[PDB]
Amino acid sequence: TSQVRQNYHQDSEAAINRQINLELYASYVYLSASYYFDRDDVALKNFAKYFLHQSHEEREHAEKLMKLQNQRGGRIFLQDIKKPDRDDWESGLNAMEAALQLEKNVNQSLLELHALATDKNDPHLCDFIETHYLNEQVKAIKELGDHVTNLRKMGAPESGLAEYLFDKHTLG
Amino acid sequence: TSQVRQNYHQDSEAAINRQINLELYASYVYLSASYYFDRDDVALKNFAKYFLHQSHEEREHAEKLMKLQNQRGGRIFLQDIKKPDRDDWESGLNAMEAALQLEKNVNQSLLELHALATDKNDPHLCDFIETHYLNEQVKAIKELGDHVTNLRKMGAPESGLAEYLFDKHTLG
Amino acid sequence: TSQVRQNYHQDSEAAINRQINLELYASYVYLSASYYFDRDDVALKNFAKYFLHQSHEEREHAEKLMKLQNQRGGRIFLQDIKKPDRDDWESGLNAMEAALQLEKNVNQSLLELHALATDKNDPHLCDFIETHYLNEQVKAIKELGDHVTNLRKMGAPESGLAEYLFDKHTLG
Amino acid sequence: TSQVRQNYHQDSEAAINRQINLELYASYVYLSASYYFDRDDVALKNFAKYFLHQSHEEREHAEKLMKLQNQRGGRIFLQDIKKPDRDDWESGLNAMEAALQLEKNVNQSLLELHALATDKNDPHLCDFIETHYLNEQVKAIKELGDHVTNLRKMGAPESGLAEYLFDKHTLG
Ligand SMILES: [Mg+2]
Ligand SMILES: [Mg+2]
Ligand SMILES: [Mg+2]
Ligand SMILES: [Mg+2]
Ligand SMILES: [Mg+2]
Ligand SMILES: [Mg+2]
Ligand SMILES: [Mg+2]
Ligand SMILES: [Mg+2]
Ligand SMILES: [Mg+2]
Ligand SMILES: [Mg+2]
Ligand SMILES: [Mg+2]
Ligand SMILES: [Mg+2]
Ligand SMILES: [Mg+2]
Ligand code: NA
Ligand code: NA
Ligand code: NA
Ligand code: NA
Ligand code: NA
Ligand code: NA
Ligand code: NA
Ligand code: NA
Ligand code: NA
Ligand code: NA
Ligand code: NA
Ligand code: NA
Ligand code: NA
Ligand code: NA
Ligand code: NA
Ligand code: NA
Ligand SMILES: [Pd+2]
Ligand SMILES: [Pd+2]
Ligand SMILES: [Pd+2]
Ligand SMILES: [Pd+2]
Ligand SMILES: [Pd+2]
Repeated sequence: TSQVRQNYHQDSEAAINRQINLELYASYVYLSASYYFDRDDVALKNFAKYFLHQSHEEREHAEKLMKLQNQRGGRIFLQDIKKPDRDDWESGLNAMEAALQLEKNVNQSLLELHALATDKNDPHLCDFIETHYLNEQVKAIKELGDHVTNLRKMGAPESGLAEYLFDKHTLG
Repeated sequence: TSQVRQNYHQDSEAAINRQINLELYASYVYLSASYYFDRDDVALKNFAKYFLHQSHEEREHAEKLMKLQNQRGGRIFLQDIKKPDRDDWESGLNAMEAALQLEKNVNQSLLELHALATDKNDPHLCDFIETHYLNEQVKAIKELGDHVTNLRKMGAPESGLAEYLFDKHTLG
Repeated sequence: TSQVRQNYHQDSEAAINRQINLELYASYVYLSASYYFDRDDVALKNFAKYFLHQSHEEREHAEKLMKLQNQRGGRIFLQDIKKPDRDDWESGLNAMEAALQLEKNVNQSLLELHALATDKNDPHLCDFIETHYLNEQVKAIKELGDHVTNLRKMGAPESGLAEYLFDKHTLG
Repeated sequence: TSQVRQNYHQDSEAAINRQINLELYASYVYLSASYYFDRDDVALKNFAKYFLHQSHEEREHAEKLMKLQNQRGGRIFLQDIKKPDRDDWESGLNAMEAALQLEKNVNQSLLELHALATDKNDPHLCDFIETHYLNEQVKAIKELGDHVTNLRKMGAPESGLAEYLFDKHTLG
């Protein structure tokens, strides 16, 4: 047993390793989406910048969970980072819709993690999830919902003018 | 009844007074350890500085609980601050190991306090403990574990050179 | 065919996608090594910082290859990022030796990539590899060789004092 | 024989004179396109500014090749600069498509020049072409491809609103 370990359930330790993988997976999805918009036949540079920034944020999310695992005396076990579900993201609207679904899936995993921490009476882990993850997810989901709404109302994806102007005025 | 008191159980009030005493006791333990390293036959000035800083932090922890007691309309009842369990702390490694055990004991008391606040449906007290105490304890326990590990790997306590160099490079 | 594509062989396009995966894999290896040294029973913070910096550099290497793929009109195809070969990296010396082998493996892949670009008469791709990758690898391999040599001469891994002092004086 | 000449084939000397003419021709094409957009019945000032900047860059490309010819001991022989193939460039999209084709034609000439320098074992000339010309062409072709894509997706050339807004938001 680690000399620092206290009130840290083996199920919580395992769930944190699963969350680390999911954050790394989300980083990879956003990296894929970013360079789709860097293609010469897509060419929306602020969509590319937006998703690249999101990718780097997810890597930070993963590193903070790795730090937490060691802080509590658990042991990090890494797994393969699966490739994203699409190679071609179709349009600015479709990528925003995919990102919305991704962030809701990550949120559901964090809510299940919080339920486990609550069931195992781990208030430090509960506070960690609430402080660093839950409102971040609520803000991300709201922002992506806003983006999807605007793109739809502007006429995307059929209007290439809509995605061009959204790229300039909202993401620029 | 205090005019400010609301949703503050008498058991919580009593548990806060017990925690105040424990924080003051921890301040006293660290004060004792600090001046052990100021002895002419020990003479590790950065161990002394490190433990003195920890002593002053524990006094701040106690004062914040005294403030909380009054904020919620409870009444502070102080008890004797017991002297530390050792007069002679033996070595830098032994003192670090004692500090690790002390911080884990304080953490266990805070976890029992949080369980009580949860059982009495006191979300303000739960948040107070989480925000100001629980991660502070996790960070302190991790730091002390790190220190113990390094001292052991360097050859302490048998190597006086190890404790000298740790004093200079980690605590300096 | 992409409207920008010129003198860019399909074999080169495929080899660039394989190199993207290898750079991402190297980023993951270094991330794993970094947080091993953040464990409370290892506790070498400058080893952790050094490998984390290397991890972020490899992600930059991968992103630059993704940019190149799009610049030349190829299409990015991502694959799973395999988990590193170790969960436990044993010691500072063993991790440095693993990093040395990793960087030599990445270098060999880049040399095979340059041979392909030479065979397909792609001077832009040759120059890209030479300018941004080949000397970076030579410098990384030399630095890691230097680190391995010093750790061995100091008495690592058996001397925990050696790894402690190397952490402070070379990586700090 | 020039006192500075060393490892500089007469075929390379001739090919450099041909490249000088092609760079000057490209400068002239871009100058023509620039002032088309300055016409009162076209009136897209940022298209005009963009192509004028490209024109001045091509003149710099030509001057650097003239410097190289003298550095290596070859002798500059100038030829007529042919007028561009169009007087009327039709639209912003059509001019961008013409510029894309021009830059790909210049790139093909540079690749043939590099093949000659490789065949004559002239590594200084190879490095000169790679360092100062080949990535410049790849970046120019990618940028023009991006511009063509955006104009097409926005509805150009039939939408005068598309070219107006592209002039303001991408070229402004
Ligand atoms: Mg995340
Ligand atoms: Mg698969
Ligand atoms: Mg918050
Ligand atoms: Mg305290
Ligand atoms: Mg007594
Ligand atoms: Mg907090
Ligand atoms: Mg690399
Ligand atoms: Mg496997
Ligand atoms: Mg070469
Ligand atoms: Mg170089
Ligand atoms: Mg040119
Ligand atoms: Mg004529
Ligand atoms: Mg260059
Ligand atoms: Na435990
Ligand atoms: Na357990
Ligand atoms: Na937040
Ligand atoms: Na908020
Ligand atoms: Na009450
Ligand atoms: Na009560
Ligand atoms: Na804290
Ligand atoms: Na923390
Ligand atoms: Na090609
Ligand atoms: Na091909
Ligand atoms: Na370099
Ligand atoms: Na060098
Ligand atoms: Na010669
Ligand atoms: Na000759
Ligand atoms: Na360049
Ligand atoms: Na570039
Ligand atoms: Pd359980
Ligand atoms: Pd009660
Ligand atoms: Pd030293
Ligand atoms: Pd071939
Ligand atoms: Pd010849």
